[PDB]
Amino acid sequence: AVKKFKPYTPSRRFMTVADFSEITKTEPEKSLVKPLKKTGGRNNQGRITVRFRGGGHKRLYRIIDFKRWDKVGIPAKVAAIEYDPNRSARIALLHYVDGEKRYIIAPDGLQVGQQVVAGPDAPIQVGNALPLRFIPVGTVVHAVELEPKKGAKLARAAGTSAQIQGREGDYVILRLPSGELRKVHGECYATVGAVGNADHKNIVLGKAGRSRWLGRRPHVRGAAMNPVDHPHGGGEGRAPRGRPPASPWGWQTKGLKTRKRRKPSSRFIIAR
Amino acid sequence: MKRTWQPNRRKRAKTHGFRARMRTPGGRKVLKRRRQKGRWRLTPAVR
RNA sequence: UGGGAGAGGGUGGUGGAAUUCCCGGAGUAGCGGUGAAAUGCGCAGAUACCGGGAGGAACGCCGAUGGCGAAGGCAGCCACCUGGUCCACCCGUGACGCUGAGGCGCGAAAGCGUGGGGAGCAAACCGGAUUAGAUACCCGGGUAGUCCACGCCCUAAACG
RNA sequence: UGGUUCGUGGAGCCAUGGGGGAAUCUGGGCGGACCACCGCCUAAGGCUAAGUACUCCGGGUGACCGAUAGCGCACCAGUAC
RNA sequence: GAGCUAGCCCUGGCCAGGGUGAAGCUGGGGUGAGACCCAGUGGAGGCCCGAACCGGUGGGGGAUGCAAACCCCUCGGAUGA
RNA sequence: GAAUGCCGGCAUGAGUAACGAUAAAGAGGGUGAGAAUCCCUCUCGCCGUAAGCCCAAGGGUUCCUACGCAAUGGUCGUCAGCGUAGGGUUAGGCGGGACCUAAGGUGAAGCCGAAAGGCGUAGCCGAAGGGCAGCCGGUUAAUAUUCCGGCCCUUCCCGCAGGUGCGAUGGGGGGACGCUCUAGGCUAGGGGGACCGGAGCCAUGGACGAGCCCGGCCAGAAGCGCAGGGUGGGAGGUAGGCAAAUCCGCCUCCCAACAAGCUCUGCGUGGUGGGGAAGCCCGUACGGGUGACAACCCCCCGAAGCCAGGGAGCCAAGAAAAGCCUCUAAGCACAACCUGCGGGAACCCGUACCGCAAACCGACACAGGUGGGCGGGUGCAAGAGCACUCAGGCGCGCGGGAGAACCCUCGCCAAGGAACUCUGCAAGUUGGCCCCGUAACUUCGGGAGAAGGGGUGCUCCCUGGGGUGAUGAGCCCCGGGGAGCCGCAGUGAACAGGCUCUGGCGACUGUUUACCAAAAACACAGCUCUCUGCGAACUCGUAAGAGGAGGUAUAGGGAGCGACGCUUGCCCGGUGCCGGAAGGUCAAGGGGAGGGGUGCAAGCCCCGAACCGAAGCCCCGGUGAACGGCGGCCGUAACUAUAACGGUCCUAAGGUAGCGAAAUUCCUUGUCGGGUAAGUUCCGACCUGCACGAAAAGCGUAACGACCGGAGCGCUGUCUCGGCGAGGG
Ligand SMILES: [Mg+2]
Ligand SMILES: [Mg+2]
Ligand SMILES: [Mg+2]
Ligand SMILES: [Mg+2]
Ligand SMILES: [Mg+2]
Ligand SMILES: [Mg+2]
Ligand SMILES: [Mg+2]
Ligand SMILES: [Mg+2]
Ligand SMILES: [Mg+2]
Ligand SMILES: [Mg+2]
Ligand SMILES: [Mg+2]
Ligand SMILES: [Mg+2]
Ligand SMILES: [Mg+2]
Ligand SMILES: [Mg+2]
Ligand SMILES: [Mg+2]
Ligand SMILES: [Mg+2]
Ligand SMILES: [Mg+2]
Ligand SMILES: [Mg+2]
Ligand SMILES: [Mg+2]
Ligand SMILES: [Mg+2]
Ligand SMILES: [Mg+2]
Ligand SMILES: [Mg+2]
Ligand SMILES: [Mg+2]
Ligand SMILES: [Mg+2]
Ligand SMILES: [Mg+2]
Ligand SMILES: [Mg+2]
Ligand SMILES: [Mg+2]
Ligand SMILES: [Mg+2]
Ligand SMILES: [Mg+2]
Ligand SMILES: [Mg+2]
Ligand SMILES: [Mg+2]
Ligand SMILES: [Mg+2]
Ligand SMILES: [Mg+2]
Ligand SMILES: [Mg+2]
Ligand SMILES: [Mg+2]
Ligand SMILES: [Mg+2]
Ligand SMILES: [Mg+2]
Ligand SMILES: [Mg+2]
Ligand SMILES: [Mg+2]
Ligand SMILES: [Mg+2]
Ligand SMILES: [Mg+2]
Ligand SMILES: [Mg+2]
Ligand SMILES: [Mg+2]
Ligand SMILES: [Mg+2]
Ligand SMILES: [Mg+2]
Ligand SMILES: [Mg+2]
Ligand SMILES: [Mg+2]
Ligand SMILES: [Mg+2]
Ligand SMILES: [Mg+2]
Ligand SMILES: [Mg+2]
Ligand SMILES: [Mg+2]
Ligand SMILES: [Mg+2]
Ligand SMILES: [Mg+2]
Ligand SMILES: [Mg+2]
Ligand SMILES: [Mg+2]
Ligand SMILES: [Mg+2]
Ligand SMILES: [Mg+2]
Ligand SMILES: [Mg+2]
Ligand SMILES: [Mg+2]
Ligand SMILES: [Mg+2]
Ligand SMILES: [Mg+2]
Ligand SMILES: [Mg+2]
Ligand SMILES: [Mg+2]
Ligand SMILES: [Mg+2]
Ligand SMILES: [Mg+2]
Ligand SMILES: [Mg+2]
Ligand SMILES: [Mg+2]
Ligand SMILES: [Mg+2]
Ligand SMILES: [Mg+2]
Ligand SMILES: [Mg+2]
Ligand SMILES: [Mg+2]
Ligand SMILES: [Mg+2]
Ligand SMILES: [Mg+2]
Ligand SMILES: [Mg+2]
Ligand SMILES: [Mg+2]
Ligand SMILES: [Mg+2]
Ligand SMILES: [Mg+2]
Ligand SMILES: [Mg+2]
Ligand SMILES: [Mg+2]
Ligand SMILES: [Mg+2]
Ligand SMILES: [Mg+2]
Ligand SMILES: [Mg+2]
Ligand SMILES: [Mg+2]
Ligand SMILES: [Mg+2]
Ligand SMILES: [Mg+2]
Ligand SMILES: [Mg+2]
Ligand SMILES: [Mg+2]
Ligand SMILES: [Mg+2]
Ligand SMILES: [Mg+2]
Ligand SMILES: [Mg+2]
Ligand SMILES: [Mg+2]
Ligand SMILES: [Mg+2]
Ligand SMILES: [Mg+2]
Ligand SMILES: [Mg+2]
Ligand SMILES: [Mg+2]
Ligand SMILES: [Mg+2]
Ligand SMILES: [Mg+2]
Ligand SMILES: [Mg+2]
Ligand SMILES: [Mg+2]
Ligand SMILES: [Mg+2]
Ligand SMILES: [Mg+2]
Ligand SMILES: [Mg+2]
Ligand SMILES: [Mg+2]
Ligand SMILES: [Mg+2]
Ligand SMILES: [Mg+2]
Ligand SMILES: [Mg+2]
Ligand SMILES: [Mg+2]
Ligand SMILES: [Mg+2]
Ligand SMILES: [Mg+2]
Ligand SMILES: [Mg+2]
Ligand SMILES: [Mg+2]
Ligand SMILES: [Mg+2]
Ligand SMILES: [Mg+2]
Ligand SMILES: [Mg+2]
Ligand SMILES: [Mg+2]
Ligand SMILES: [Mg+2]
Ligand SMILES: [Mg+2]
Ligand SMILES: [Mg+2]
Ligand SMILES: [Mg+2]
Ligand SMILES: [Mg+2]
Ligand SMILES: [Mg+2]
Ligand SMILES: [Mg+2]
Ligand SMILES: [Mg+2]
Ligand SMILES: [Mg+2]
Ligand SMILES: [Mg+2]
Ligand SMILES: [Mg+2]
Ligand SMILES: [Mg+2]
Ligand SMILES: [Mg+2]
Ligand SMILES: [Mg+2]
Ligand SMILES: [Mg+2]
Ligand SMILES: [Mg+2]
Ligand SMILES: [Mg+2]
Ligand SMILES: [Mg+2]
Ligand SMILES: [Mg+2]
Ligand SMILES: [Mg+2]
Ligand SMILES: [Mg+2]
Ligand SMILES: [Mg+2]
Ligand SMILES: [Mg+2]
Ligand SMILES: [Mg+2]
Ligand SMILES: [Mg+2]
Ligand SMILES: [Mg+2]
Ligand SMILES: [Mg+2]
Ligand SMILES: [Mg+2]
Ligand SMILES: [Mg+2]
Ligand SMILES: [Mg+2]
Ligand SMILES: [Mg+2]
Ligand SMILES: [Mg+2]
Ligand SMILES: [Mg+2]
Ligand SMILES: [Mg+2]
Ligand SMILES: [Mg+2]
Ligand SMILES: [Mg+2]
Ligand SMILES: [Mg+2]
Ligand SMILES: [Mg+2]
Ligand SMILES: [Mg+2]
Ligand SMILES: [Mg+2]
Ligand SMILES: [Mg+2]
Ligand SMILES: [Mg+2]
Ligand SMILES: [Mg+2]
Ligand SMILES: [Mg+2]
Ligand SMILES: [Mg+2]
Ligand SMILES: [Mg+2]
Ligand SMILES: [Mg+2]
Ligand SMILES: [Mg+2]
Ligand SMILES: [Mg+2]
Ligand SMILES: [Mg+2]
Ligand SMILES: [Mg+2]
Ligand SMILES: [Mg+2]
Ligand SMILES: [Mg+2]
Repeated sequence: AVKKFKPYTPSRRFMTVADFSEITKTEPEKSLVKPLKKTGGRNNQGRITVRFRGGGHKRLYRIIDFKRWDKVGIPAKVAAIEYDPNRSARIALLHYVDGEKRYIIAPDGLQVGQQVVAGPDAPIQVGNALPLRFIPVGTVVHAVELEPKKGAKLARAAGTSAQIQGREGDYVILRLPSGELRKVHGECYATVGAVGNADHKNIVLGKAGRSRWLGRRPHVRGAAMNPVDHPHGGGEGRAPRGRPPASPWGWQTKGLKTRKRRKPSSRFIIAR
Repeated sequence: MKRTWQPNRRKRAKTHGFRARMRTPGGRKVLKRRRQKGRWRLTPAVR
């Protein structure tokens, strides 16, 4: 588990850093994989789109294999559990017996020396990716595609887990971590096991420093602004917003459902 | 105190240069006003 | 040494009845509740009937005035790990025993921290009924809590 | 919807963006909603000088000015600054 | 017009010298094993003092000034947002 | 004749303010028609982590020399950064380009846009990032890593010489990277020397002495030597590195497990080459000669610099591409490629001068601003601080007198110390190191330098440790103990906190109104709500497209609160939001009952009522860490008083906990107490809260604050109450 700090100075009594003992003695990464420079940015054509994003430590993107069907029936042995700064989830190295090296999301329980196989075969135990038409109902799973041959798009964050609740013909329903029961295809691949490193919620940033180091710039409260920029802004001392809580563009931000109701993907959705 | 004009030949030539004015249609019309009124220096002499 | 009993404890897995919610079929003028009613649910089709899905908590008969542990307590079943206890043999050790201020460990329920989980029950809370009044006993709801992992509380009709 | 004096007005005519969607002279358009009679043209392809507007340039003239005027400049001026 | 100024991206550079002594580790005490408690090493921090540097707190001067924001004493930060 | 009118000229203020940092001047001798200001010499003062040297920007003749002083210089001027004229900037090795790529830009393919034009993987451009071959001296008035001298290197092109399957924009290795802290060995720099070489000098009382003063180096191929970095080697199989592959990757057996070896750097050494002071003599504004056959030796300190891609720890997880090596394919194996030796070729641009400043930006020779490198010695514990001073460079381009008021800056003061005053505003006290020594409280770190005290110089003696020389001398660090001396004073000068109690507000470090507001404002970790199933929600754009994000519910957006401890009650009637295939209202459209206008007629053209018509609104529910609100009157208890109690009206409901004359209380200096002698401020309470109140959060809260308020001790020209003295005007 995580380690806290003694309050030798302030902002340390609360600051808690994660446990780096599960990481194998592989602190520097592996090249021929990750040769991509992370395009550090905050705007599209200059104008800011996502506000309060900037600063942050320089990182290098580690290319992750989400197409596990490129090597069906080909086993691979892990030899390194590494840390990825682009993700909350840790990663693992895949030394295929074929010779290829590839990074995979490291679920919990995946230890060194254990080998991983992919395809419609490869029995049920961690790492082994199978299509949803062959995974048993009532199991823990992650890295799920929603559409076939498009890549893993579901449950990639730390500690998340998806569970199969039933079956509908060639489709398989899923219990997502948000509680939604989505009807996805059966041929969509999915990696069994829970993503692990569930203690990412348990960390406490301590000060403003780690927010700036992660790249999150200060979030200005809307009431401190003025009426030309924000609706809440203005008035005298501490305006009690005087109108329904809206966003800087005029839309309400408390209880307004924003998904499209004429969406064609709404017929594969059941729950919240 | 640090004033407004901190010279730089690089910035001056990439900003008010002839090759920078010939690209934009607004800058191309800039040179039409200077030629028809007869300017001796269409663009700022940068060295 | 050789056997035995047992809800002894911890972990993992697993089963069925029932409640609640949802989907579908079919069906109509009520359901519910109490000493009596009313709040409430019900033509926007409920209660009751059937089929399927989901989820959690507890384990019906055996089940007992029974059992086990030092105590608090412990009940579907399986498997692993490990306590404690009894009987036959007279074999070994040769008094190695008893109690225990302090310390240390355990310690029901309620409560607190982090996160999950939440069907039913249910403090606070809303409403109805009762009464002269009713911050209640009765009724329709309903959050924390009841469960789980770790940490903390360390009290009691902890009672033979 | 635009254009025409036409601002929805009885709103035609001339172009159209959207929907439906014919015919080849006894076929179509128009004559200010519409119908009949009577008349005028024959649309959905295109070309065309002349007469018309303008003055960077040249010439001519002036009940136009004469260095604070007249073009910003009679003078190395769109310069110095 | 972002050569001032605000933010961000890419790439480089700078922060003297003193203190404080976290976690870890070694040895010892301790328990059935731990938790834990002493030294010794260790060198953590939007840590302390304080120059370059970045600011601009209090006062005085300045007021057709040296200055269309200045000068003297004092002051804040100074391995970090 | 007027428009704070327009253009030009000249007055007034007026011979007034100023003459641009208080770093400082004086004398003698020259030139000159004219010297405070130019030249030379002597004395004096200033900076010296610069006010001295070297780069990069920017400036673009300012550089050097000759002749000049009408204008520029805040005065003068024989001078100049000024005028006239001439001269001066030499590169294969420095920097940049015929090398590479990042942000970004451009853009073939392709997409979009009324036009202009916009996005756009590949390609290209794009640099103090990578890659690459030169060090030391001498010459000119002005240039030099550029010319000369010595020594050493790099590309190509052509030949013989020896080897090999050579072989590309393609594959792979490598290039290749953070922050903090540091080890080993060297270098730069520096200190000392009884050692070496020097012209000289004994001054004023003493000193011919291990006396004073100056100087005792630089570069340098190959081998060497020392320190350090990078690296395992074979033998098979192989489906992967978008063709092939012996290269790479993956699996197995063997020997290494070493840095042995192979490479690559640094440093020392090295054939040879160069410099060479102080003092005196000369004449330059500046150089020369000599001292010179100059010596060029030994200790010590020693880095932030080198070996460089070193090591350890930590989380925030630390560029790309080419040069280089290897692999192979088309092709070619008379080619081509590698090593080695000759000969030849090596282009374009800059080099001058300023460069914390009189040449850059500020209209000025403007006290402002400007990135990197060297930045010496001594003492103060240290240090880039502070005081002085080497090398170097300056006295800031108006001066001479005088010694009023008044102003700035500075020093001192009797007696009293806050009485001055909005306020100790300002000023003053304390101040560095070492040793005792410390409180309430608390989040167990803190508060802490708490507060408050003692030692601090010099001489002599004894004595302990390290480090470098060998287990010793010397040299350099820290000590410990005992005697003694002087002054009022021993961080003797400079730099170097005044402290304590409590309250308000904000947890804290931070941030902001460039140029009056640095705060209780903003931000912050943390908590809650809500949206968002990925072509996500949201933002920018007409679109393409891009952000989000090459993220995927422990993730992302919005809103509010703003650490932490305890908590956030009632009202869903109104508004917003959420959920409701019922019902009412509801436009275009379908629909045509019927009616109309014309014609002789079929026909043509209009209206056109019931009926079916979505969203929305109405209606039904839920929702307040959503918008918001959270009463009044009358009567009652055995001294009075008050109301635990009861009754009544109205709203959807009728403030709970906690606080309270408050940053909120008008009356109000409410009232009691504490402080003072005297207290509209302050603190602790009572509650009658005009007009606190639970996330526009409520109540507390250790620490922190250039925030605000109150009190006290030490201390002072702040004041009674002023006086004097210096410097600049
Ligand atoms: Mg590569
Ligand atoms: Mg772009
Ligand atoms: Mg652009
Ligand atoms: Mg505001
Ligand atoms: Mg607005
Ligand atoms: Mg207000
Ligand atoms: Mg408002
Ligand atoms: Mg209001
Ligand atoms: Mg939903
Ligand atoms: Mg059923
Ligand atoms: Mg047993
Ligand atoms: Mg309990
Ligand atoms: Mg709990
Ligand atoms: Mg809590
Ligand atoms: Mg009830
Ligand atoms: Mg109930
Ligand atoms: Mg208990
Ligand atoms: Mg007891
Ligand atoms: Mg019109
Ligand atoms: Mg019209
Ligand atoms: Mg049409
Ligand atoms: Mg007609
Ligand atoms: Mg007509
Ligand atoms: Mg036709
Ligand atoms: Mg035509
Ligand atoms: Mg024509
Ligand atoms: Mg014509
Ligand atoms: Mg004129
Ligand atoms: Mg005249
Ligand atoms: Mg800028
Ligand atoms: Mg420096
Ligand atoms: Mg310790
Ligand atoms: Mg600090
Ligand atoms: Mg100031
Ligand atoms: Mg200010
Ligand atoms: Mg002032
Ligand atoms: Mg002081
Ligand atoms: Mg301070
Ligand atoms: Mg400081
Ligand atoms: Mg008049
Ligand atoms: Mg006049
Ligand atoms: Mg005038
Ligand atoms: Mg006059
Ligand atoms: Mg006068
Ligand atoms: Mg006067
Ligand atoms: Mg004067
Ligand atoms: Mg002057
Ligand atoms: Mg002066
Ligand atoms: Mg003289
Ligand atoms: Mg003469
Ligand atoms: Mg001095
Ligand atoms: Mg010095
Ligand atoms: Mg230049
Ligand atoms: Mg200039
Ligand atoms: Mg000139
Ligand atoms: Mg000169
Ligand atoms: Mg002159
Ligand atoms: Mg003059
Ligand atoms: Mg001047
Ligand atoms: Mg000249
Ligand atoms: Mg070439
Ligand atoms: Mg190029
Ligand atoms: Mg390129
Ligand atoms: Mg690019
Ligand atoms: Mg383009
Ligand atoms: Mg473009
Ligand atoms: Mg591009
Ligand atoms: Mg470079
Ligand atoms: Mg070079
Ligand atoms: Mg060389
Ligand atoms: Mg020179
Ligand atoms: Mg051969
Ligand atoms: Mg080859
Ligand atoms: Mg080649
Ligand atoms: Mg390559
Ligand atoms: Mg050393
Ligand atoms: Mg040397
Ligand atoms: Mg030396
Ligand atoms: Mg000497
Ligand atoms: Mg001699
Ligand atoms: Mg004598
Ligand atoms: Mg020496
Ligand atoms: Mg092999
Ligand atoms: Mg291949
Ligand atoms: Mg092979
Ligand atoms: Mg050497
Ligand atoms: Mg040598
Ligand atoms: Mg000499
Ligand atoms: Mg000279
Ligand atoms: Mg440095
Ligand atoms: Mg290095
Ligand atoms: Mg390393
Ligand atoms: Mg290239
Ligand atoms: Mg061939
Ligand atoms: Mg050429
Ligand atoms: Mg030069
Ligand atoms: Mg030069
Ligand atoms: Mg300066
Ligand atoms: Mg100015
Ligand atoms: Mg001057
Ligand atoms: Mg200046
Ligand atoms: Mg200037
Ligand atoms: Mg500077
Ligand atoms: Mg400098
Ligand atoms: Mg130094
Ligand atoms: Mg020094
Ligand atoms: Mg020293
Ligand atoms: Mg000084
Ligand atoms: Mg004094
Ligand atoms: Mg006095
Ligand atoms: Mg006195
Ligand atoms: Mg006193
Ligand atoms: Mg007073
Ligand atoms: Mg007075
Ligand atoms: Mg008074
Ligand atoms: Mg005060
Ligand atoms: Mg003061
Ligand atoms: Mg003093
Ligand atoms: Mg006390
Ligand atoms: Mg401590
Ligand atoms: Mg205190
Ligand atoms: Mg003290
Ligand atoms: Mg003493
Ligand atoms: Mg003495
Ligand atoms: Mg020694
Ligand atoms: Mg004394
Ligand atoms: Mg001072
Ligand atoms: Mg201090
Ligand atoms: Mg305070
Ligand atoms: Mg208080
Ligand atoms: Mg604050
Ligand atoms: Mg700090
Ligand atoms: Mg501080
Ligand atoms: Mg500021
Ligand atoms: Mg301001
Ligand atoms: Mg401005
Ligand atoms: Mg302003
Ligand atoms: Mg401040
Ligand atoms: Mg996207
Ligand atoms: Mg939009
Ligand atoms: Mg969120
Ligand atoms: Mg706030
Ligand atoms: Mg607050
Ligand atoms: Mg509330
Ligand atoms: Mg409502
Ligand atoms: Mg309602
Ligand atoms: Mg409504
Ligand atoms: Mg209709
Ligand atoms: Mg008729
Ligand atoms: Mg409707
Ligand atoms: Mg009475
Ligand atoms: Mg009452
Ligand atoms: Mg109350
Ligand atoms: Mg009160
Ligand atoms: Mg009083
Ligand atoms: Mg007062
Ligand atoms: Mg008070
Ligand atoms: Mg009250
Ligand atoms: Mg109130
Ligand atoms: Mg309030
Ligand atoms: Mg509120
Ligand atoms: Mg308080
Ligand atoms: Mg407080
Ligand atoms: Mg602060
Ligand atoms: Mg402050
Ligand atoms: Mg005075
Ligand atoms: Mg006086
Ligand atoms: Mg005076």
